Amino acid sequence: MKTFTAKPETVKRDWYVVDATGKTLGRLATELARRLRGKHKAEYTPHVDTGDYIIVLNADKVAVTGNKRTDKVYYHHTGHIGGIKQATFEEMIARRPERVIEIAVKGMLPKGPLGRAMFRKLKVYAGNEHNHAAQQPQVL
Amino acid sequence: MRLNTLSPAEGSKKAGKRLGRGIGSGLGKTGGRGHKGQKSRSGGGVRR
Amino acid sequence: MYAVFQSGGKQHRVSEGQTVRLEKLDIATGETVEFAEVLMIANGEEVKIGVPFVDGGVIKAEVVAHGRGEKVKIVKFRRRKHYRKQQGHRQWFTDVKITGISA
Amino acid sequence: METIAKHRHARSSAQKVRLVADLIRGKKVSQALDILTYTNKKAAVLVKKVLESAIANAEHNDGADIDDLKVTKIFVDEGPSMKRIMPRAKGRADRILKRTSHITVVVSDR
Amino acid sequence: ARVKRGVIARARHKKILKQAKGYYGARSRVYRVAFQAVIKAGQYAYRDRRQRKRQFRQLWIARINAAARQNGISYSKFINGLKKASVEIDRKILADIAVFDKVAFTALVEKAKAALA
Amino acid sequence: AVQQNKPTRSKRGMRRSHDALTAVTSLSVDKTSGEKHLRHHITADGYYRGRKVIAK
RNA sequence: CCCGGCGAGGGGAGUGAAAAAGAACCUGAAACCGUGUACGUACAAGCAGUGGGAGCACGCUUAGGCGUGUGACUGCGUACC
RNA sequence: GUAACGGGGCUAAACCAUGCACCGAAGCUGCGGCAGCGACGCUUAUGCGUUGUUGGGUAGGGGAGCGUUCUGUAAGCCUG
Ligand SMILES: [Mg+2]
Ligand SMILES: [Mg+2]
Ligand SMILES: [Mg+2]
Ligand SMILES: [Mg+2]
Ligand SMILES: [Mg+2]
Ligand SMILES: [Mg+2]
Ligand SMILES: [Mg+2]
Ligand SMILES: [Mg+2]
Ligand SMILES: [Mg+2]
Ligand SMILES: [Mg+2]
Repeated sequence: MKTFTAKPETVKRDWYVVDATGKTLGRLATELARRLRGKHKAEYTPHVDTGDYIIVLNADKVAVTGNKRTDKVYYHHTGHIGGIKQATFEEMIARRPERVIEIAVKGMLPKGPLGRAMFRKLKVYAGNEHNHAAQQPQVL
Repeated sequence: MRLNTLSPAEGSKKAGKRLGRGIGSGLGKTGGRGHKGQKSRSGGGVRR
Repeated sequence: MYAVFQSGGKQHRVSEGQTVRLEKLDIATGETVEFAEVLMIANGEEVKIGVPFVDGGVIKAEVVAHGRGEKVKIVKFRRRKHYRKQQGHRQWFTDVKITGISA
Repeated sequence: METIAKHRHARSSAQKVRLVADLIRGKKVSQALDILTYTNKKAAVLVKKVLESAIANAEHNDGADIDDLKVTKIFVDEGPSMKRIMPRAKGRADRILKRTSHITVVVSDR
Repeated sequence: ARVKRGVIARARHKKILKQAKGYYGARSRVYRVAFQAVIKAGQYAYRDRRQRKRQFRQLWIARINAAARQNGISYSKFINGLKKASVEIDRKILADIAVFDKVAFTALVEKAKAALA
Repeated sequence: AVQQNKPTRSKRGMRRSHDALTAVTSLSVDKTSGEKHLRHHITADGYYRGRKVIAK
């Protein structure tokens, strides 16, 4: 015979504390996404599990685009019709800034089971070095 | 004489060889390969 | 001393191991027989020494061996897409064993 | 074939009897007879009976006592049901299936 | 003069019920649905396998652009240098293999890396 | 009105997922051969605490 | 002979080359219905497979990422006439 | 029901111009195999060794074949 690619079950748990405590938004998302799938790939493969744990600090801070700070909605639509259809802008994101970024970093995933249970390897957090308990022990 | 393990011995008298051109054809009826039925989209023929 | 050798579509990861290939119709027999081989395979592994893709080694770069070099596999498959029907078929594939010595 | 007690037929379909035998299989036997005798529903037809046979056989032509026997396995297969016909409104007529099944129980345990 | 196609008949679809390769219910239980059980299977197959290259090249290519990024690189640059490089011809599929030996393959990057005459 | 296509077996069983069983094997006897339900003994030979009209 | 309602049906015993011939009785296929075991399966979406492929169970194959069963996750993908 | 970029997202991941690099098809090359047409060596009814070319296909035409029942070769051959 010949031979595969080796990505059995792997094991590269991590602690990468991607602060991104500043102006790094938008494009910044790609790295959190790519580093979730395994871009450098010490052995990985787009198909195996393991999001390679990451920790985005602050998050509650992003210059955003050039004006999508006051002008861009998200649009969710609940479910119970009554044509409610929820809409919220960004500057309107004061109750839970953590939500965003996590929202953005999503969709850029394989979409489905693998990429679904791969998102949690982010940890929201909106307030710099706080409750780092998510993995207080080891980091980078 | 040793039995079997010959391969054979000799062939029957009768052995009517290769004409085949003589015959062949025989013609397979239409009504075989998956989608047959063939003919026009009117099957013009039954009407003669 | 690890695989490098090419032919067919290049594929060498085995040292004292064996690897099937095309047919080597030029000559295969039972025992090996004058099997060419080259470091010139763009194989940058070799032994500790790097050995850039295709370094030197003109005349005697390395060699190999030869296993059974027979058998005719299976992967017949079938096929008459919606387009009415026709086809069916079945296809095998002849290969050659070959093991490999002195990388 | 330690005992093997089949009833065959019974006149009670299959799925009807199956439900009465399920939570009443392996081990027990002393319990089974209890389980069955207190579970109201005709399903218990010839089930309590076949066990009586499945235990009688294992008695008359075998060792075993009361402390033994566990009813190793049980199951019910569908059988030659009668096919009658019902009138129904209008000229219509519909076929009625009588339904039947073969009990069969084995207590090859000990 | 006689037919009673029966022993032949049963045999006939049995070949397809044999290759029923445990599908789902009627799919491997019937006869008529067993036939069409081949569209994505048998029908797609003869051609589906040869269509595979992408899945693996997209993989190796990935592995490569992945590793090579040790110095940052650019998958576009790598093969480029390694092309006008030495007699480098066989640089493919070795991707996942390169994963089995950075020390051995990180070196290949050096040769290619010398893009400038 | 009617089913538009045949319910699979994975469906009929998955529909019968409530076969239910009783026989809590609760207190049967307090003074007989193991008989009596969780309340009255063997009528005309049962009793709660003591022989009710008829016993053996 | 035995359980059973002097039932049904059945278990043994016997005849038989056979009862894997018991009278529904030669051979007994398929559809459909179970009992047992193995693997999978209760944050996962669509013609239900095919291509990659982890794990688990068997044989371990009596040495090698091997044959059978099953297939988490993944690229594709709207039956036939 | 976001819903007039596929999505995320982008102030350049948009637009103009230049350049190079890679990816990218069942296209092309490479390796083995098959069948029809011609070539060229062997070699002859010839079949072969290499070889240039061709092989999506409905209606429809042409050409090869597989299997069944029944008849002769069968009082043969296989068979408790
Ligand atoms: Mg997708
Ligand atoms: Mg038809
Ligand atoms: Mg017309
Ligand atoms: Mg028509
Ligand atoms: Mg290609
Ligand atoms: Mg019979
Ligand atoms: Mg689950
Ligand atoms: Mg496969
Ligand atoms: Mg054609
Ligand atoms: Mg045609």
